[PDB]
Amino acid sequence: SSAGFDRHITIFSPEGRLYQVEYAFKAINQGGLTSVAVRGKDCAVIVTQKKVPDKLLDSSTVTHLFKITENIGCVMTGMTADSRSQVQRARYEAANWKYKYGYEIPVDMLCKRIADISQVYTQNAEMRPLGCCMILIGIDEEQGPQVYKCDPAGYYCGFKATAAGVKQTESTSFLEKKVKKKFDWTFEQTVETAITCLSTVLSIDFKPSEIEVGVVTVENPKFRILTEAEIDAHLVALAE
Amino acid sequence: TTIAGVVYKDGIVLGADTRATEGMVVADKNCSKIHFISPNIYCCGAGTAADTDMTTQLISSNLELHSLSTGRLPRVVTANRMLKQMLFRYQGYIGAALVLGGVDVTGPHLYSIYPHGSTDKLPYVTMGSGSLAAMAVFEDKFRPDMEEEEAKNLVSEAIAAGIFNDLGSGSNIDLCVISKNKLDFLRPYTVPNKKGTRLGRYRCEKGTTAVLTEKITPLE
Amino acid sequence: SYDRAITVFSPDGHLFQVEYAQEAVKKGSTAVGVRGRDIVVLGVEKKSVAKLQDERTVRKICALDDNVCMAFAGLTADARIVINRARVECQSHRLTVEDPVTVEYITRYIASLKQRYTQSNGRRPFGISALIVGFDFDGTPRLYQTDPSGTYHAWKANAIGRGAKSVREFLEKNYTDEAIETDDLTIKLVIKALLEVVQSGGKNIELAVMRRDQSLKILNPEEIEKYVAEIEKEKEENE
Amino acid sequence: YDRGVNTFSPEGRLFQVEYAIEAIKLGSTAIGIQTSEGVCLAVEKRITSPLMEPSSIEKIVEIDAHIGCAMSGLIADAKTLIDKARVETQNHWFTYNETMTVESVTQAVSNLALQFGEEDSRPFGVALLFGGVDEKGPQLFHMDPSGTFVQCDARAIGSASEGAQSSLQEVYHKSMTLKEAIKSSLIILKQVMEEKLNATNIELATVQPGQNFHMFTKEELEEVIKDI
Amino acid sequence: ERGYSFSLTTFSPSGKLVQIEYALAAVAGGAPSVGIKAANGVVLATEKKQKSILYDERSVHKVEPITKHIGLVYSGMGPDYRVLVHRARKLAQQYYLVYQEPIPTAQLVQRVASVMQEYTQSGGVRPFGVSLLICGWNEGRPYLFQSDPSGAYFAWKATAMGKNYVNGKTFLEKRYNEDLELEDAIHTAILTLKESFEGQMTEDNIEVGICNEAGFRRLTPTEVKDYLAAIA
Amino acid sequence: TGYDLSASTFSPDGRVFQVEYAMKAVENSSTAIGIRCKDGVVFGVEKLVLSKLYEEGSNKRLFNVDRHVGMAVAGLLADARSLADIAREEASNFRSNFGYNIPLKHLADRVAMYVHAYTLYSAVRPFGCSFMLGSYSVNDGAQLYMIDPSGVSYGYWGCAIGKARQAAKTEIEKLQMKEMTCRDIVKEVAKIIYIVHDEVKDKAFELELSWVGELTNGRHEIVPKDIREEAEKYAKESLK
Amino acid sequence: SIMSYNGGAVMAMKGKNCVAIAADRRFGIQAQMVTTDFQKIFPMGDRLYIGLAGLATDVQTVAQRLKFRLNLYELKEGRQIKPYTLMSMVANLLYEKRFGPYYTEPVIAGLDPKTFKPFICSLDLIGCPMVTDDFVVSGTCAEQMYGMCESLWEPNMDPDHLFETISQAMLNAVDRDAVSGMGVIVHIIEKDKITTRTLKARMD
Amino acid sequence: SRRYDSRTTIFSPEGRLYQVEYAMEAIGHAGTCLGILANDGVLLAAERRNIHKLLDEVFFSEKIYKLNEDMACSVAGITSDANVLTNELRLIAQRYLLQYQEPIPCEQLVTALCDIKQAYTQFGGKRPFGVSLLYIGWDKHYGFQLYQSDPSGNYGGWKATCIGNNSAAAVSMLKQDYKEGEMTLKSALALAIKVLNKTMDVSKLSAEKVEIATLTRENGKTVIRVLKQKEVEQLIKKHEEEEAKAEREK
Repeated sequence: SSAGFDRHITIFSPEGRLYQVEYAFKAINQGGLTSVAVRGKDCAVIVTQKKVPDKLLDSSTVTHLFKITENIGCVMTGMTADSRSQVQRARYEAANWKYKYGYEIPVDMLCKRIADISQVYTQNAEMRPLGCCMILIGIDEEQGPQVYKCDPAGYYCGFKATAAGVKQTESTSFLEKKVKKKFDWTFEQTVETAITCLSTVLSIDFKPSEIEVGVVTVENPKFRILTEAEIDAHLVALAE
Repeated sequence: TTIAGVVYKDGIVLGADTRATEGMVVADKNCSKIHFISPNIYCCGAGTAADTDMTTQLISSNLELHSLSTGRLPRVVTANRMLKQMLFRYQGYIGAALVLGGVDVTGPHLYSIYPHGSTDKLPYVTMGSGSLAAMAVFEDKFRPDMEEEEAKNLVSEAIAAGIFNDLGSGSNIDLCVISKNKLDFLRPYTVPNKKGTRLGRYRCEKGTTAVLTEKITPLE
Repeated sequence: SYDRAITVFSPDGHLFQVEYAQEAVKKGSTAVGVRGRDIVVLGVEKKSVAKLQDERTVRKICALDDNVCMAFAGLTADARIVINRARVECQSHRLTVEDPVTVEYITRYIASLKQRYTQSNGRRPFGISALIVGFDFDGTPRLYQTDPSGTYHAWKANAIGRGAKSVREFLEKNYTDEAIETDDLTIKLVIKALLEVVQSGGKNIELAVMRRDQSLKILNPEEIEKYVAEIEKEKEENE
Repeated sequence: YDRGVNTFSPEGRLFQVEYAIEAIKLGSTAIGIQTSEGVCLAVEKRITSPLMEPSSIEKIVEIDAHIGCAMSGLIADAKTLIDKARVETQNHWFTYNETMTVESVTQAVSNLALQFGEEDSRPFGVALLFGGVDEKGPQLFHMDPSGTFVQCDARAIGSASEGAQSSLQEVYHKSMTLKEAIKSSLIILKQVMEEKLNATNIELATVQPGQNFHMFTKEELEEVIKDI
Repeated sequence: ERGYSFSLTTFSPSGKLVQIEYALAAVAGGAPSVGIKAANGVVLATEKKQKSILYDERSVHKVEPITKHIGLVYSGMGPDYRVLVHRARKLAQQYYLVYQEPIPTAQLVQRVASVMQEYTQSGGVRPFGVSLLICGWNEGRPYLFQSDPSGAYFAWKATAMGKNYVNGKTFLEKRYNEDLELEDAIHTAILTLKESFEGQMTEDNIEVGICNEAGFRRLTPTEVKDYLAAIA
Repeated sequence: TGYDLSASTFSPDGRVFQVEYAMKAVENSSTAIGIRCKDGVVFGVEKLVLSKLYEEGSNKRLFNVDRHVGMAVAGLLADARSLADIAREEASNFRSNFGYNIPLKHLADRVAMYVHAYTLYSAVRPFGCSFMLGSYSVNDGAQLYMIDPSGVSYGYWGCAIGKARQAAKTEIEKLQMKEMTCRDIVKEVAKIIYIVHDEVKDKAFELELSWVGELTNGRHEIVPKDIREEAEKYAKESLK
Repeated sequence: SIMSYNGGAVMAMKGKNCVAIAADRRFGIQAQMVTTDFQKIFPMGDRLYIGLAGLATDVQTVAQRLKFRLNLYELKEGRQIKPYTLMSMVANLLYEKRFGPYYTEPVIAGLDPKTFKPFICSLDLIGCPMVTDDFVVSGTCAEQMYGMCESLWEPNMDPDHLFETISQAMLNAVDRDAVSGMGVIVHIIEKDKITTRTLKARMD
Repeated sequence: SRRYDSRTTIFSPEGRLYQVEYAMEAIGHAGTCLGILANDGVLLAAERRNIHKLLDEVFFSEKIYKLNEDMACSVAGITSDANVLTNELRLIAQRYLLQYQEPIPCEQLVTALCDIKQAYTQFGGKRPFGVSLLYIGWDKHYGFQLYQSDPSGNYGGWKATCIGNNSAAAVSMLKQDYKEGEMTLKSALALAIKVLNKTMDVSKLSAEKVEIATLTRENGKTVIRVLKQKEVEQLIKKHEEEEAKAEREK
């Protein structure tokens, strides 16, 4: 099935399977980060946790969440080396978009760029395939809520309930029958299920300082980085 | 060669003539200076015809691939930025006088195209050498938020006024109407200037023309 | 461009795929030549023609100038490149220094170009060799050789190709200084050489001759039977 | 284990270059001698067949006016270095108006000796014998393929190299004259030549301030042959 | 960067390219795809089914037309599909600049397969496993074309791609005879969609584009449920 | 075999050992640390002296970028000078386009782009050098950051590198991140580094100091070791 | 101007179902006679011609470069080129150099490959397209060329009166300016068959 | 990083380029072509690869492509890899027309393509061309010119050529029926028909499964003629019918 250097580079097997980027699928589990995303009717929620080695860990560098523009923001998983560079590439694509085009970005074409970028790097195996997973939200008129996730395989897909990571198989499988059905989605309802899906694998109910939770609703379209005060207000609101 | 238009309440109405000649000699009475862009946007050419046509083909090229990739109706400012960027790189080497307007979901937009690339938004713009009397009729008789029918009368009278004034304006009248639910390109409209019948018959007959060699080349 | 090592220096004293590419010349058809003060001659065999079609275009001897004759061995592709490259050289030496090309000038070009063609990476050496036969200016003759390493050396007579030691051993009769006193003796010398070299004969034999300023001529399969008649009859005359 | 062709050795040194240093041992034998009257030299043409033409094979070349050179092992690559260095000798005559010094031929050749690299191409197996006479008198110089330069009163290359120098160490002395250097060297030359001595076997290369060039001329070497 | 660009995919002892054989294996293990050129226009169906209920057909599409009068389908991976589509949109302008007129069907296949065959001899990777189906309508007679990784393209009325491409085509050989209409082409498209079904007859499990001599028409799944509900 | 050879080629575990080989190569380096109080950031390095070896003050691992920012490196010394010089001249670009101080958080992004890109390409390799980045200003504040051969941009209030690392930074938690005054924390960290990083193995060693903060008014230089001799003025009595 | 050196006037007069084109035979320098042999109209493709007026270098340059692109077009797909694509191909090459533009006055007289529809266009050196069903002319005299078309030419004309009108057109107009003369060559093409006629002027 | 390439350019221990052998196998697999003697005309014959009857075949000639108006070429090998050389040589013959404004003698044109065919061989370890094609046409000097391309760089041109392992059995028939002028275009039609009858294993020698093309010299037309299937049907039927009259020797 392997001829020469095939095992170490990217070509197609007898079945046409890639050997290198399937290692990139297990390249996400470094650090044990789990990011879940629940997009409601008028809102979209992101939830992620962190690991703290000791008290010297800085609270300013805690945030793993990234913000594309004032309207739209991102969340990354896997090795942080590929995530910080791929986010800076999203900064370059968004700044060049507003420059030459001069209007709002659908966030769909940004995910088209990153999907082709990670694919072009998957093409030639002499540069690192960049197996980091790209997850965003979106805000656009007349389309309601927008959430898009650019996978390292080179394609972009995202919807109301979508997530990627190590333990997302369990949680999202529960979110299959849990989300719909008929269930209507408010602000505190989408954030609640964002906690319950974390309570499926973990159920630690730890203080809000550990989670990194973004949320964006459409009243003022600008996304805001959350403060632990309002999450603590939602933590006592989810305890019955 | 005169292009002008006005943006009414619910849309945009533009106009142009067909006359492109040199001097007082009558050459081409029929020329189309209104060029295609996209369903929501049209374009009016002036100055150098061939250079502005290759420019509007590149702009229609960028808007064709982008709108087809996005699947949505693009904004007028998307092509305006590339229009003002390309013409600014030449600093006015290629003479470009155009009327950039269109009606999107955001409403009507109008931008004046100059060889340097300076663009400003106005309810009405006049380009070409017939922009003097057209601006005078506009500025004097224009009131904001007119309907579509009164805008057609204003454009018809303004373009027909610049005919006699300007030297190279006349022949057929072209109408350009842009709106959200409707796109109207109406050509021709009215031909005030004509040329009368011949004074006498010089019509040729056989026997006065000497032919040296007549070659026959059957086809098929 | 393309970076890679063509061949590397082995302690055995020579490269691998270059000096072993001499076998591509060793497996080629038999080719010989003889310089002379009156007429210069050469020869080639193993044409492998179908005899039912036109073989005139597979001819193994071309001319940069009427006074310059190109005799090569090995595969045809690298030979055609040697042709066109030497045509650029003979034409550049036609433009500059209008007089025709000297043998030392064309051998230096062909040999050293192939050498610098073996030097830079991403260039595979030619799998061919060649030997020049002709007449130097002011009536002097010429013959030289070419090496895959691009070294040129002048012999008294040219014996190369398949069975180079076999034909060189047959040159024992060619070592005579009387050869050739006349053009008929020169063609009779090539007749004895072509009969001995190698598999032959009667069809695949292909050669040509040039005498002084007269341009080279390729005889039809008519006089070739005459030279083969008197050469085969000479064995009956030697009894 | 072929790695990069540029890889070092654990001893160590460049792999491919040292392999070509051993490749010098199959070349022709040439022995230079430094003498106040002039720098002589000779080489064996190594006749490969009785058909060989004598003037076609020469292992000694003339770089500058008074500067000679010799070749070893592979030829055409060195022959390119010959005339390419001559361009630098003419560029030396451009600004300096005079003949290039024999010691500066080291900087004109050995500096560019191996520039080879995979990107922006392969080393050489030829060692050069630099003869000449500069403003300070006769000078005999020798360089290796790797660019390392050393001044030698007598240097042998090719096959007989180790054997010729080992035998010539005794016969050489500071008082050696020109004619003595020629007739005492051909004793070693006739020992290191396989074929019977004739005019086509060996050639002489000499450089003198008052007699030149010279080089050497034929039919005189036969007069030295009968003086064997 | 490196910039090797060497040809490393080479001839097998039999003369073929083993890597391209792996490419056609990726096409053979591809999703079921079919299209029918009959009479007025061409119909495209294939299949798209999400890995779970979390995804919808309203946003991401497996079928994106190359032009307003020219649609396209394919088999294999989507990321490389949108790559060659991106090059197809760009190449469409290189044509339109000189012509100032729309483009014939085969005119895309000539230059796309040339760049694809160039990408074989070129370094890096190859055409991969994406086998594109090009269709369109020009000169009054529409066309349906398909190429392979090696660049070999053929013309026909209808074909099956992806998995079970031989079985579905042998079923289309007996069903398709003489000429067919757009409604009949969609009908037997439901038949070849019911071959590997799975998701036939349901509007959200398939997407139906249709080419016509008036230009290509891409209908939402709503019209897919209109014609087929009620299927056949 | 040999999945670890090329940096652009993954391994069955989902990473590249070239980064891992460079990680534990930094572990052989001596002490490289940093700590930031409210008034500044303290730096120190332990020099290992094999025999003599040479004069005092030569080729110290403590380097400098701008007046407000400096380098404390680890691992290979030459490539440390390399990335030090790259970040050294990089501040001149921000100083040329703008003319004020370069933010250290976004200055580490440049080194993140350099180190990550060198892990991307198969031709080049990853650098086996890590280092510490710290600074303080009246309009900025105290920011300490840590970059390793993997190209991770992150920081702590204090951190350590070398053989003794986690054991060296443990008791540092006694020194507060804010309430402490880094002027006195000079000798406070000096007693830790003198006791930790056991010198019984190699008896010959040396200690360097530096600082940056408000007392020098945003100036990064060496707080004098010859003045007040604060290093061993205390720590000689700390181990007994 | 450079257009006053070679000069020349290409008169393409379309008939009812057919299109005709005519040009002067004389090729020379100013008023000094050289030869009448050079024809400024060249056949391109099947059932299509092109007239050219201007610098003879650019005239033959368009002849060889259009033959380049047209051969590539016909050898790729065997379909005959449409005149609209041909005009966009001519305006493309003339626009390729904005600051380097050549000097020519291309006049294309051709038929429809699919049907009997004729075609006429006259472009400037920058490739300014003009598409009409009436007539196209490019040359020296402005008053004479279009003046004879206004005084004579009609939309619906038979080939008999088409050649007679263009005759006196090339007589009462071209003979006014001395830069063109010494005979006139006429090419009239139609779906049926191709016809070629010639004329004569003074030999002084 | 030197171990990734397979050294297709670099010489092999067998004393010759090793990839050229597998290249001759690439053309020597499924490729079926031939040539006919040229007397006041010439014709071409090949095998149609398509076994599917549902195909449109609206491209007219399948395996034969027209490089010039009066000169075309047969091709055997990978389709698109040959199609790259079709437009390439078409542009080389076009830039020659762009030079002299006059057609191109095949001699220097074939040698030019041979210099292009050696590009992949002589540098970079590139994959050599897996396509070997024929040559036909007419010139002002030698009249009808029928040439042949080889992967080794030679032009193997003959007036009777062979392509493919199955066509290697026709070489004995080519020299058994060999004559010169003599042979009419009609005689070469029955000659090549019996060539396929001996070589091709298709029962009854189906006319629609094999490609046939002709060429004529007309003033100044010199038409390269693509033929309808009607005359080929009756040709092969009349051929094997003449063979039914050739078995009367018993």
